[PDB]
Amino acid sequence: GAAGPSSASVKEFQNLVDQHITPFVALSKKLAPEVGNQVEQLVKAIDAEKALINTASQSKKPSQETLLELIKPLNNFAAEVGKIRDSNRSSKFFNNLSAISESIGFLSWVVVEPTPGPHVAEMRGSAEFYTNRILKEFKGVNQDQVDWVSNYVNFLKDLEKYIKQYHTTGLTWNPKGGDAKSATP
Repeated sequence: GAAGPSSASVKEFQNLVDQHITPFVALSKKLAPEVGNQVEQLVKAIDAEKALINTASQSKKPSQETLLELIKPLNNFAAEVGKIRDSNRSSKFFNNLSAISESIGFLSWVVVEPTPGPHVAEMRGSAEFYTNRILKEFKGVNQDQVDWVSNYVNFLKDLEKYIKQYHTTGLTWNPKGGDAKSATP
């Protein structure tokens, strides 16, 4: 069987953030301002996504109209992520910014059906084109660059497992739930 709507999917998602994203954020600020700024937006998108998962675990699947308003914030941060990287082509951290910008679509797993897991993996494939450049340049020379790459890639790897487990064929909603519309602002 499946887990169904469950506080466990909310808890495990946060465990993924604590494990991979928190140190990622520290490394990011340590690397450079533009990288810290772009990851700061990713974090906001991620936190918004956690809230979406929590709402879905407690609410019935909303109308498509309502479901666009709930992810609008997500889309906005994703947008900022790309703008930052697009305007920093001369940055020595362009590969870092592109690992994220070119895989930001991973956030959209919450509305991809019935293959959200494969969607994140495809996106990870895109970040890796750039994280491989990072490793090629810093493997054995800058462990912080290596650890930055590792936190992100493993975050996406664990995210795919989390999905296969708690939202196999799509974000899990609650048929006997409440109204998502009047969410928890």
